[PDB]
Amino acid sequence: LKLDKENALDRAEQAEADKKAAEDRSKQLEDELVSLQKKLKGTEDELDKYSEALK
Amino acid sequence: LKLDKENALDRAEQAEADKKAAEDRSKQLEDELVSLQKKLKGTEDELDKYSEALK
Amino acid sequence: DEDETTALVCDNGSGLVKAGFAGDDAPRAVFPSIVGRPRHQGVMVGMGQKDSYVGDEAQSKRGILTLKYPIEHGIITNWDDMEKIWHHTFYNELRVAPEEHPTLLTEAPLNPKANREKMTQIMFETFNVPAMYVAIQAVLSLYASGRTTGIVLDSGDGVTHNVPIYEGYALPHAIMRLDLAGRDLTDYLMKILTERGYSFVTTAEREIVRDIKEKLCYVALDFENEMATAASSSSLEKSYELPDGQVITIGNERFRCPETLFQPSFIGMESAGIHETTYNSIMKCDIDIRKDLYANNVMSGGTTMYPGIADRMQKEITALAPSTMKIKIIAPPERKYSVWIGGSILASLSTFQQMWITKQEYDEAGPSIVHRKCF
Amino acid sequence: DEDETTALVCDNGSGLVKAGFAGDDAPRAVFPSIVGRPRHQGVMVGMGQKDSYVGDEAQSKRGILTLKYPIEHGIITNWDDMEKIWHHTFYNELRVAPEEHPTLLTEAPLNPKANREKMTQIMFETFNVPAMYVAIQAVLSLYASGRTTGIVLDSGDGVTHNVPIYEGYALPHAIMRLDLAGRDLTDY
Amino acid sequence: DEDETTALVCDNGSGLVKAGFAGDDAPRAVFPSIVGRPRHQGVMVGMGQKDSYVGDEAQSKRGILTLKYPIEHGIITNWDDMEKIWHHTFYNELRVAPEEHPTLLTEAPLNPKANREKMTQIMFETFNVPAMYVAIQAVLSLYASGRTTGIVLDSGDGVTHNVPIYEGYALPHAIMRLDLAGRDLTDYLMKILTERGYSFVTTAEREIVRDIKEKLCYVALDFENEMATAASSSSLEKSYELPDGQVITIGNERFRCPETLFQPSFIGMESAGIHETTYNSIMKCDIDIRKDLYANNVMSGGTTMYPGIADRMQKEITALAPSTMKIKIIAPPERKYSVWIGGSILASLSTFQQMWITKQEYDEAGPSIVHRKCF
Ligand SMILES: Nc1ncnc2c1ncn2[C@@H]1O[C@H](COP(=O)(O)OP(=O)(O)O)[C@@H](O)[C@H]1O
Ligand SMILES: Nc1ncnc2c1ncn2[C@@H]1O[C@H](COP(=O)(O)OP(=O)(O)O)[C@@H](O)[C@H]1O
Repeated sequence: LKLDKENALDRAEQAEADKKAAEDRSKQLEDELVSLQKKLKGTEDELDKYSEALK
Repeated sequence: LKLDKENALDRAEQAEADKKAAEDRSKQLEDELVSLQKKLKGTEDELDKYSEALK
Repeated sequence: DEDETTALVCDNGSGLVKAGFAGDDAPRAVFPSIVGRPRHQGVMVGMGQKDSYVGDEAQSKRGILTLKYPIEHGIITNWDDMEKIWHHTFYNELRVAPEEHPTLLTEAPLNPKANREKMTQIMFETFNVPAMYVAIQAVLSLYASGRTTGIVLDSGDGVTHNVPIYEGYALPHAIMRLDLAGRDLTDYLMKILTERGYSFVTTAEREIVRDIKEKLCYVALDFENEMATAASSSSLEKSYELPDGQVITIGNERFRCPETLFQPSFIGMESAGIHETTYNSIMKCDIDIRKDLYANNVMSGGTTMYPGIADRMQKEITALAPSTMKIKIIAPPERKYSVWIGGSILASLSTFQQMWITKQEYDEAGPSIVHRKCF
Repeated sequence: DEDETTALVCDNGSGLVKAGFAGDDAPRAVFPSIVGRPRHQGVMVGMGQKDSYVGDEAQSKRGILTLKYPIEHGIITNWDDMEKIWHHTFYNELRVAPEEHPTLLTEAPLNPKANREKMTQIMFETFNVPAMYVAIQAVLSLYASGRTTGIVLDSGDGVTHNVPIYEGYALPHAIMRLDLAGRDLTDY
Repeated sequence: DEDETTALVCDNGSGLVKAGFAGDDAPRAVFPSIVGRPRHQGVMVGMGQKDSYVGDEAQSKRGILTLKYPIEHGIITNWDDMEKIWHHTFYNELRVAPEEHPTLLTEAPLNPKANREKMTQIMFETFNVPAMYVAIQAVLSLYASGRTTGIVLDSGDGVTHNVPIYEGYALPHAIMRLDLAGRDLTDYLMKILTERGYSFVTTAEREIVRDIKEKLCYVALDFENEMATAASSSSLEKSYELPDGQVITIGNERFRCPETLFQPSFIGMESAGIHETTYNSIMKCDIDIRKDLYANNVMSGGTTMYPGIADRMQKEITALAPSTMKIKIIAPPERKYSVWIGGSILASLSTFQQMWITKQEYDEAGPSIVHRKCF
């Protein structure tokens, strides 16, 4: 079993490292997605203000 | 060792399952982020067009 | 074991072949595209010993076998060996006889026509498949990747095709087919490892090197700085255990080989490299197309699996690209398996049930029928 | 979507089509006088993709389309594409079905007769419009400008008709039609 | 080696350069527009290997070189490589140079302004020519054809111009610039020969294909009839021996490539085709002009050498043209060499001796003078 444990383990640790990376990447993207959503809401509101200031 | 390839494998598979859910979220969040950022820039470009049209 | 006449799908490259049934999201089995033959007479009892070996059999006994790949730079030239591969693939591992199921095979947009004719002919005349359909690898890459628009870099074992697609349409004036592929990288790695004192010259050795490449090599985001470091310090070396217990390490060779994709002159090819080839596919397209292709650069096939290739390619295209434009590479986990997956998607689309050649139309027209019925 | 059976107005130039309803001060929407068609071989299956695109659709998907103008120097020659543009214009975007509204179209006074005759035929036979009226650009320009008297020099996309009107009357012997327009300025 | 005090003439495109001296009826030599560079690192001592190769040297050694072409669809952008090409052309092979002779260079009527400015500048500043004159290819095409009036179908290596002249005057609104020429036809043939099992990717391979095309291909008077037979039978195929010992045969591809001129859609080009562009150059001219241009359709440049092109272009225009009136194509042996010949005629005519920029006016005005003195 050492070979199976070692293969399962390299995968356990890499998969855990990768799931952490996936959770951290998806967390950072979610937080950045939100920052972009807020910044977009910002540009949409500023857009309406410029569009309205313009009309 | 006896159940460690299994513990490691279950960890690898659980981590891979979570990694994938989180990697799929990462892709979804990144695609939304990029599209959202493009919407941001779309509106930011419009803020300038309206700002310019306004000035 | 299936409860419906689902199509069987096989993505047969010059390297490896992936197979499963339509409707799945992955192949059920992977085999090398190899039929092996012994160059030595076995002496010991209980050593197997076959006249020929197919797929995984060729790899398992490869130490004394010549390993022939029936597909040459994307085209089947040895149809007998493909029959051995398809019988084994469909009948033994997928556990389905093609006689009761339609079959989908794939080829590159500029793949020589005889390939599509033999793929179709073999399945109809040797396996009696009720229907056939030769797919476009560019389509399958896009359907697996979630795109209709983008650059398809299918970087296969025999050829890198490189075709821009827009709104589901080919843009053929911008296809820049490149004769630099995964097979050349394996051959180059055998030669660079030789420079370090580990000579690989046989077919068994070729497979060992193929495995070394897949696990140890990368392109590097900055070749010259990575090279200078790797050539100066053991910190960038990585070991591999060879089948006979010897240990091989790779230093700047770890990237100098993969670098051939960016510098094809290393194998004697006249080319500007994969990133200029890719770029040639995005700028040649029309002024209102370019922006969508830049933002949707799609990887499929293998070699896309080097740790730094998605990021270096995005960087190189960005450097060549005009400002304002967004450059993005889609490099999904379905990497190397994407064309097969796209095949599954295509075979089962309701919009594609009229695209199948039946074993009626085939016999009335002959093998050339694939020319008018597929694409 | 309108609450009154007002007339419709559709200014079908060699460039763009301005359209909306009668009584307003602006077109409600502007469409190009374009029907677009793919000039490429489809690669993917199940992509939708039209045989032809109309108006703003033709420009939106233009990256792989050749874009044709049914109207040349002010005259319609491709009535089939005109009907496609009008159907889209009236039913999808302006939301006014001509069957329930009378329609006014526009043209130069020296625009060959087939233009006014074919436009009238299509609105009555393919759209079932209750009534029609093909108006002259010189008349239309003086009304828009608040005049009864003046020279209308319409430096539009197709053909320039240069037509003088006095006290509401045409002065046809003084019309100078010139084969120069915005489309040629673009080509230069 | 020459002692005739005359002007020198060169026609420089994306493929070839025709050159010789004014007053004769033919170029003395034709050189490739190529500066070749080695694409390999030499290992052995005594193997020669130049840093650069020029013209025919670059083409003759191409198997191991990358070949660069300085002209992009009619415009010289790599002036440094053209200076090398011109030095070789004049000093080494034609045995006559601009330092002792006035020189005439050609360009298309709508060619970007920088081209004529650099052609004028290089002859004055690196070759010390006593005088210069940048000529319009349309002018030269009709002089060499015995015309003052006609349509010039100047199908070159990178661009076809399609330009009418009437009584010696330009009719510029009727010019139909087309992005289809001999180099695009070569690229298309490389792709369809790939479809036949003979892939061509490298530039040396491009030159092999250009040789195949020039000797085996044709347009056909009746494409569909030749196509239906050629696509169905070996009786329409023609063999060519490749420089590696292989033999390639070409069937309907033999004419499908050349057909691109009539159907540009074959390479993804948005165009009505060469016969409609010819028709429009005639039709967009005034009605008392149209009849003379129909009767004087003049071929110049290359691609005019395809079997069926002089008969086909006349058929395609007469089929669109009104009856009674005679439609004629002029297609002399001076085909493809006629622009150079026209250059010789223009440079040597006594009626042209006041059109030359001397190295007096040039030195005081600079290269912008080309717009004051040439056109
Ligand atoms: N991690 C990796 N590193 C380097 N090369 C890889 C890696 N993974 C896959 N490749 C290479 O890509 C090729 C796989 O071919 P493939 O794409 O699967 O053909 P097909 O698309 O028809 O199924 C082989 O040469 C393989 O060695
Ligand atoms: N026998 C032939 N068959 C087909 N095409 C030809 C033939 N001869 C010449 N052409 C084409 O014309 C080109 C050379 O013609 P030319 O007009 O003199 O170029 P340029 O004006 O740039 O000097 C070649 O690249 C070739 O593609």
